[PDB]
Amino acid sequence: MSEKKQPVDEDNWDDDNVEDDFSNQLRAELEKHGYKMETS
Amino acid sequence: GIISLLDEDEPQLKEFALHKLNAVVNDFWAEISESVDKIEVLYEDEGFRSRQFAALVASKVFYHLGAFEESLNYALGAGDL
Amino acid sequence: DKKFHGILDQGEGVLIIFDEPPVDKTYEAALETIQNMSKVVDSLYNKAKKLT
Amino acid sequence: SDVNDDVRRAAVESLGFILFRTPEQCPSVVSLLSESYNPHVRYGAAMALGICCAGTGNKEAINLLEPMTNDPVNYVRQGALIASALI
Amino acid sequence: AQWSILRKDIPSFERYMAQLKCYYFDYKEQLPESAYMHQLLGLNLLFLLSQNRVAEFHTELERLPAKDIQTNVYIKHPVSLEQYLMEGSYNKVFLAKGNIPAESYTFFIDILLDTIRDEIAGCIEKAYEKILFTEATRILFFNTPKKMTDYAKKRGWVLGPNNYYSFASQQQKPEDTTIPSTELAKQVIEYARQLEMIV
Amino acid sequence: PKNPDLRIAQLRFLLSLPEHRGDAAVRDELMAAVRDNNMAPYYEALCKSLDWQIDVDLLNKMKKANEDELKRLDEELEDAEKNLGESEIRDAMMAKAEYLCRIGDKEGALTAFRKTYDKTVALGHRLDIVFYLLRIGLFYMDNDLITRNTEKAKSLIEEGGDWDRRNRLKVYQGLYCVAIRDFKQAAELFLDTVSTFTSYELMDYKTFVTYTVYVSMIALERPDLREKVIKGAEILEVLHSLPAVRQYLFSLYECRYSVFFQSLAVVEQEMKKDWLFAPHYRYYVREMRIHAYSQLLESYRSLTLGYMAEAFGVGVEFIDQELSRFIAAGRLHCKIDKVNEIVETNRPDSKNWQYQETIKKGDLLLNRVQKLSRVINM
Amino acid sequence: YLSKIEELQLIVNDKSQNLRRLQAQRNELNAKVRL
Amino acid sequence: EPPPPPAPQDVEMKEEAATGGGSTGEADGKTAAAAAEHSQRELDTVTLEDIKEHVKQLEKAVSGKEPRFVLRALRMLPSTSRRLNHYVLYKAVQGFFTSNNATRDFLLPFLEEPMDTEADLQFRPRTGKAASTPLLPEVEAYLQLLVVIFMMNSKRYKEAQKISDDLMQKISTQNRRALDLVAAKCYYYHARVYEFLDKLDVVRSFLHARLRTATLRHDADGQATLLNLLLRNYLHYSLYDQAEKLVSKSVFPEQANNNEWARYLYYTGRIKAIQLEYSEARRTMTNALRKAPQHTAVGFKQTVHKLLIVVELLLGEIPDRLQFRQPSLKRSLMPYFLLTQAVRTGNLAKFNQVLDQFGEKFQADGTYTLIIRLRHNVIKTGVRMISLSYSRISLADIAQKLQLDSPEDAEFIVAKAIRDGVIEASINHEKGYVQSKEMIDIYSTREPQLAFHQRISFCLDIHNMSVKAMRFP
Amino acid sequence: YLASLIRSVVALHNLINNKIANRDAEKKEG
Amino acid sequence: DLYSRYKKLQQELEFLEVQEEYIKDEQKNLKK
Repeated sequence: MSEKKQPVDEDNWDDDNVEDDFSNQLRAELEKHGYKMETS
Repeated sequence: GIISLLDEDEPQLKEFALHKLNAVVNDFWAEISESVDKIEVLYEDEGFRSRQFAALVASKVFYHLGAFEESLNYALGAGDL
Repeated sequence: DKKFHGILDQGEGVLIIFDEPPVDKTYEAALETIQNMSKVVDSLYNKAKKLT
Repeated sequence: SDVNDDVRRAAVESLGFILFRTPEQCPSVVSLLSESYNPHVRYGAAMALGICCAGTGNKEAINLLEPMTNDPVNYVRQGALIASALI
Repeated sequence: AQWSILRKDIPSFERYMAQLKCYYFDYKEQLPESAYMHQLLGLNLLFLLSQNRVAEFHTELERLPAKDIQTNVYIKHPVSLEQYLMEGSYNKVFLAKGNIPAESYTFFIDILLDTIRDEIAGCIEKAYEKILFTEATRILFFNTPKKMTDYAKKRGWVLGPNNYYSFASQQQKPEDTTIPSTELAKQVIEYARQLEMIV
Repeated sequence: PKNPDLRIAQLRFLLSLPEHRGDAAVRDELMAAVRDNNMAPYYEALCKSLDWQIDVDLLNKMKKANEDELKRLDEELEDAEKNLGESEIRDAMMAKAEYLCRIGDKEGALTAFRKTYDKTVALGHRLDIVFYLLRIGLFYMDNDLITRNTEKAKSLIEEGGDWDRRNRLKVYQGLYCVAIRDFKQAAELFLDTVSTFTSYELMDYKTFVTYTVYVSMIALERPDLREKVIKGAEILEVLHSLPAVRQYLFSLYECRYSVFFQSLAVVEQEMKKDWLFAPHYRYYVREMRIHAYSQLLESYRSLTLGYMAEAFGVGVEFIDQELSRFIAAGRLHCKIDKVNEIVETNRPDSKNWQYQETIKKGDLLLNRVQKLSRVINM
Repeated sequence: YLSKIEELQLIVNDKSQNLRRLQAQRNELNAKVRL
Repeated sequence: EPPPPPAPQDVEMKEEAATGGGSTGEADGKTAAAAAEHSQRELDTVTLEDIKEHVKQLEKAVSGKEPRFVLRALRMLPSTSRRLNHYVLYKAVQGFFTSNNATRDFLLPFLEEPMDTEADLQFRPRTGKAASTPLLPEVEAYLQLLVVIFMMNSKRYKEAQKISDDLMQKISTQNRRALDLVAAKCYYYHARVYEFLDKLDVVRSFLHARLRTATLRHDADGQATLLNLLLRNYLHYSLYDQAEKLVSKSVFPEQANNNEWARYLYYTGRIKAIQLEYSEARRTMTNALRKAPQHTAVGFKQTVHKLLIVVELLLGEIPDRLQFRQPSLKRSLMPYFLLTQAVRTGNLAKFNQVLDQFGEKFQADGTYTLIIRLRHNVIKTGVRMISLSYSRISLADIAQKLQLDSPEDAEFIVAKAIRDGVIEASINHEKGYVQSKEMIDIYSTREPQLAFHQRISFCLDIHNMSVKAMRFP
Repeated sequence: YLASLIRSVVALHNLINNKIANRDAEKKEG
Repeated sequence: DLYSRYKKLQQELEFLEVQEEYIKDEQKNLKK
């Protein structure tokens, strides 16, 4: 055999793909896009 | 596939092909299961010589599948071979 | 904000208020089974422990 | 299946009558018949090991005769001891 | 094989092709190289694609996988064409027909035209509301044969002038009134047999 | 300790969000570096912030103050080894040695943690230790030690009963919860706002009132929402000080459309500047607006995003991809539409949606015991 | 083989006898309950 | 060294003491086809042998067990247990006596020594143990040069244990099944000897011929161990042999070790990956995924999950996979975190940047049929997300918002979406309206009360599995 | 509904003591 | 052996299926 080389050397696993979009993008999302109503 | 080749009206292709059957029978147990009807027709063809051998390797492949009783009836109607 | 089950219908008139409050069948059963899975977890250490 | 217990008692008396030639079958399952509700099927269950095997001295059948003469009911203990006199 | 398609003998064609698959399935790979060695797999890929055998398409992509990517644009082009049948269909068929310099593949992409025309005969009427005559003129080519007439009447529907309604479908709102209420408690009968076999 | 150098870890959070500048680094980096024999607040931000030109007359007079402090440690524990008291060495040296953890690095693990942990039986000194793994979980912003002080703490959660400090265990376990996405336990563990008036580990108690209202505004269903943040008597003063905070609850409870986003703009302007919340200002505030569209979209059924977009400001396409990512986000079931434009809500989970989780568990966990059930023979 | 393997796959039926010992175990069950 | 002598002296005699001394009680336990209580214990300690010290990992003096135990392989009158006790006292040939190495040189007449000595009195686990345990714990030397045929010769005397197994002792041995356990393991060593440089041409017709002697008459675990071999060689070896299964599909009567049944359902579900039967594959590969929880901490559960979830990505939709994050997985980037990120986005440039950028690792995938409908899974994820979001959507929105260049291309994607039953859309083909809509009657009128024969058919199946489980004691 | 919920709980009845008493009687037989 | 071996175990097999069939009626009567 089972080893042959290797003995010498509701959680996040659920969310990480949408939480990637909660990891790089849209930090102040409706707080600049929420500011589109009055800044524009 | 090499069993579908047998649309030639000369039976010596079928003896060449049974010479292939006992040769490469050690890998090709599946194709005769789709070629049961060819073993039925070539078995029920009287003057065609390879009806007894069709009962032999039909007993081999139905032995392989689990039709040991049709292997048995072919073993009856398989002759001295 | 408040409520009396006066659900909005623009084209009825009665603005139909209706409900079926006693459905405690699935309520009490689901509340039991949630605890039941915790009881089976409470059995899992006995099961996986007694064998090997 | 019957409610009348004397025909049940004769019914477990039949086993030594039909199975004396190969008698070594009965006590392994008439031992299970010894756990009946009544001293009728306990009684003929205490009889069947004896009248099945009495020509022999089967130590296992004797070993089943001892709790049958360790019964609460008295005459089934008696029948266990008479069948023990047979064995 | 070229004579079997010259005479249109398809079982002896794919049977001799199965022989050639047994000649590359020949247990000695150490064979001299025939000039048709890859586009015979292009022939097998194409008619095997046209006869709608997709597990044969995957053991086609699996019996010799690694050489199918780079060499033989007659292998890369029917599988990217299979990506075109997957997405972007009815847009690249005749454009792909504009690129076969090895003229043996038009014969089987006419069979691919047959599996085009039955899907026109199932995918523009009786799944929509109405299409006008000019869309059946575009996708149903030659603009009025008795072929697009044969398809419009092949649906079991009579055409209007300058229109093809896709009506007269999905009637009565079917319900199956009490039949599952019968037969599912007929299932509960042998569920009571499952109370019976257990004591 | 606690609060000055804790506030210097708040100045490490001032190193955190303005990264493009090195002046607000060096100003109170220097001002924090010159006071109270603080070798570490210029040592780790010597490693992280701007370096030092020299430190001879700058800060090696403060390693000289560390030398005087250290040589009176070498007075103190030798004066305490003659004495036989309450382990005078580890007490009179636990004071200046927790102060050594204030001076330099984590050597207050060995000369704080086990130094009074191996001695005492009362939870005061060990609770000062727990508070110090908290504050070093504010210096380094730990994952380990702010769990390991709960680990040492639960050894004395088993016995106790106290008003202020054990509710402060509830507080800082609350900050551990809402340091990551764990929300209701921080609010409920803060909810006894009375007993935490003033101890020398607090910041402004009014800012504690702000923090419990920021974590308590959601995980509090509308009867409990008005029952706590509105019907609370003693809370009304400590939110009456800051009017925009008082306005924020009153703007959300009013259920308008634009003051959701004016008010939400105010809470955005707060929710950058909060340590162990600045990694978490996305899901908190879409949690705000998913609470807003949840409480607002249920009652109407003849709803239209024209009538929404009139009072939001502009929401013709500005909430289009927003609510499309919200319905498409897995929650907020309504029906966004083409210009037919009718929004259609869903069930209250009385009948249909309830009929799922029984087989969601009876497949999964019952299938785990299907496998352990198949561990009988082989 | 003729009967020299029929007797062997016939010996395999003692596994079916073990199920009968489970059965006489079931009749031993509840006999003392009814008693 | 002084620490190298005592340890194999201890654990080695603890192995054959219970192995021979307990297997004596197993075959003398005249009906033992399921007990085998030191056979499977012994194989559990042989999986421990490959981790630990072997028969003699050339343990720094002479490697002397091999010139010790297979000499006088004779189970006579029970003073031959004192011959093995002489083989305990002679373990100081390394320590006391003249050290004489006989590994790889005299091991072939040592393989002749179970035949050179007297009659094996019907305890073949010792002799086939002596046909496996010499050289298969020497696979770990990894030179595989002229000792391929040596280890193979030890498997030829294992084939002599097949001759003495199913060609001798014609009255109900029931060690035949334990020798199918050991024989199957050294068939995996036929893989670990043949398949390093060749293919198992002997065990093609001897795969089917060992299957032939292990078909019905005394078959136990040879069925799906030889079918694990049948299933596992014939994936790297060319296919259609899984269609050679399809005319003669025979699976276990009762499931084996849950590792074996787990990995077996992983193998045949991994065939249904390339067979593109997406319905059964998600539940048998889910079953196979959850059913093997024991693995080495550097992986093989990330191998089983990695090569598991590819067609699950190709279902058209997928959940966000598993639920137990692994960082060595994160170092190896095996199941493509970034590519499934490109799946749940409707992105194409970074998507084909993952495709083109990582093709050396797409070699380690070896399943390039992923991309040919996985770009299609990007566009169907887009139309499924937008169509699932909006009540009505039109080609003016989606047909050029997703840059499909034309109305009719989106009408072809919705043609395949209604063809897949995904959307209840409609298209007015007159002005260019996708006059899409959403169907009604989501209530529990009919559909869950129809589903409760699947829920409760499931429940009665677990009732009867609990009853049959109760039938064992 | 009563068959679905309740008979699923009937499975939940049989399974627990059936497994526990099963492997008690199984691996505690020797 | 050989001939006597399935001349014992066949009769044991028939007897075992017979009273093995009887057990279900035993346990059925116990419930009544």
